[PDB]
Amino acid sequence: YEDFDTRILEVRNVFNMTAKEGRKKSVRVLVAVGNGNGAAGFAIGKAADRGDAFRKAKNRAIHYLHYIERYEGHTIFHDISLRFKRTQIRMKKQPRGYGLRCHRAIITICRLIGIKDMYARVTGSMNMLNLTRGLFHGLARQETHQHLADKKGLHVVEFREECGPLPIVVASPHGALSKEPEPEPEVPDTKLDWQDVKAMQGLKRSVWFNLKRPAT
Amino acid sequence: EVKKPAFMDEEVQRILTKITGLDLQKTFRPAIQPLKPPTYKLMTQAQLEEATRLAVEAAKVRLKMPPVLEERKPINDVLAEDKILEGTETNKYVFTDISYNIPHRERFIVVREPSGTLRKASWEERDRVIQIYFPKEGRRVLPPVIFKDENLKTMYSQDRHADVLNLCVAQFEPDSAEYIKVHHQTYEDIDRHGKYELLRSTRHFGGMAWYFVNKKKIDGLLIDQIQRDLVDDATSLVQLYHMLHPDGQSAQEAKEQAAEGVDLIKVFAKTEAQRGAYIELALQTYQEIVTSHS
Repeated sequence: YEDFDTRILEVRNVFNMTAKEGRKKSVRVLVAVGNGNGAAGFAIGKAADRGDAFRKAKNRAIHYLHYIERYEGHTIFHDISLRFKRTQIRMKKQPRGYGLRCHRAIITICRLIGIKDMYARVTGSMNMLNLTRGLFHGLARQETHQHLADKKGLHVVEFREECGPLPIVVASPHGALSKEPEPEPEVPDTKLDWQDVKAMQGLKRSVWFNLKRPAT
Repeated sequence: EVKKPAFMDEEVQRILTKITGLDLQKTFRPAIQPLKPPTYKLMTQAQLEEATRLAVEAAKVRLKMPPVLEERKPINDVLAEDKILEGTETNKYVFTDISYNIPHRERFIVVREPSGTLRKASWEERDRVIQIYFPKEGRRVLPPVIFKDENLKTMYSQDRHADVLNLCVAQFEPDSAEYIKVHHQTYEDIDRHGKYELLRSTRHFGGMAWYFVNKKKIDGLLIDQIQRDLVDDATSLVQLYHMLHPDGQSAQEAKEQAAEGVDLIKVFAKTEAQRGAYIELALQTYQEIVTSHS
C-alpha cells in the first residue's frame, strides 16, 4: 500500500482502572488513510502503547476504504449539508484554484481523498469522530451528474460564466432520452441557510472571514 | 462609375463571414479570469438545441468584425494667432471640452501654444486627453510598449496574433496610423508563415482576407483553404477578388467562360495568381483525394 498515506486526527491518552496497576494506561488514536485519488478510510485504534494504537488504527482503516466521487477530479459534485449527531457540516462545490477553505481536519482528509477545491463550515460540536464520520457519510452519498441524468432521463447541461452562453453537456442518459421538460416552478421551495444567504444580502461579515492564508 | 465595394457592404459581409467560419468551442474558449461555480440545468433534446441556437446567436455578435477604415488625415488648423501672449508662457495649455453628451470625434480640444497660437489638438493629443477624462476599459493613456516591433515579434512566436489584434483594438482607433501599422504587420506575419487558422472563428479573419484581396495576395489563403477541405470558402474568396477587382484579367476571364464553383479557382490560377502552379497542384490533389476516396 505504498500509494496510500496515513494521517492522524486525534490522539487521546487516558488512564483506566484495572487490577494490574490499579489505574492502567490506554491510547486511543483516530487516523485517516487515502491514496489521493478518491479512495480513503478511517479507523480507531486502541492500545496501551501509542505505537500499538498507531498500527491497529492504520491497518484497520485500509479495510474500510470509501470511494469518493470528485467532479472533474478536483471537487465535489454538488453542495452538501448534513448533521451527524451534533456536528453540522456544510460543504460547497467551488471552481478550480479556490483551494481548501475548511476545518483543518477536513483539509487533511480532503488531501487524502484528492479534493483540491472546496469550502466547508463546521458548527455545533467539534467532536473529531463525529466530524470524520459525518464527512465520509456525506461525501460517499453524493450524486454524480451521470446518476442524475439516468434518474430523470434528461441531459445534464453546464453553464460557465467564463465560457459565455455555450452549453456544455456533462452527462447524457444511458438509456432513453425523455421528452417531458423538467417542471420549472415559478418560485422554488428550497430551504435556505441564513449563513449562506446573509452574505448576498449585504450584511457585514466577521473580521475573521476570508483572511489571507497559506496555500492549502 | 461602378462603386468600389466597401468592407460593410452586405455582400462583402456575407462572404467574409462565410470564409471566417464558426466554432462554438473556439469562439467561447474559456477565459483565464476570476471564476465562479458552474450552474446546471436539466434539459430535453429540444431545450438543448434551443440553447445551442442561442449560443450561435451570441457567437455571431461576438464575431462582429471591427471597422476597416482609411488612415485619418492630420489636423492642422489654427483658430487664432494672438501674438500679444508671445513669451508670457513656457508650457502649452490643452483645453478639452468634457460635456458628457458630445461624440468624441465632435469635441473641441484646442491647444494654446507659448507663441500665442490657438490651434486644434492633433489626433494623438485628442486620443490621449479623451482617455484621461473619458477612460475606456482596456485603453491606456500612454501607448503601451507591447506594440514595439521586437515585442510584437515575441507575440508572433507564441502564436498570439488574435491577442496582438485584440490589444490593437482596445488601445488604438481604427483610423489611426498605429492601428493600421500593427494590423498590417500581423496580417503579413500570418501570410509568410501560413498561420491562417489562428484567426478562424474570430472577428479578425475578415479584415485579414480584406487586406489580402486589396493587396492582391490571396494565393496563400486559397492554398491553405483548399488543403483543409474548405473549397467552398476558397471559391467565395475568388468571388470577393473578382468583386473588388472587376477589370482584372481574372474577373474578365470568368465572365467569358461563365465559370462557377471549382472552375473559378482554376481561372484565378492561370490569370492573376502570384503562385498559380501551387494552387492547381493543391486543387488537383484535393480532387484526387475526394474522387479516390469518394
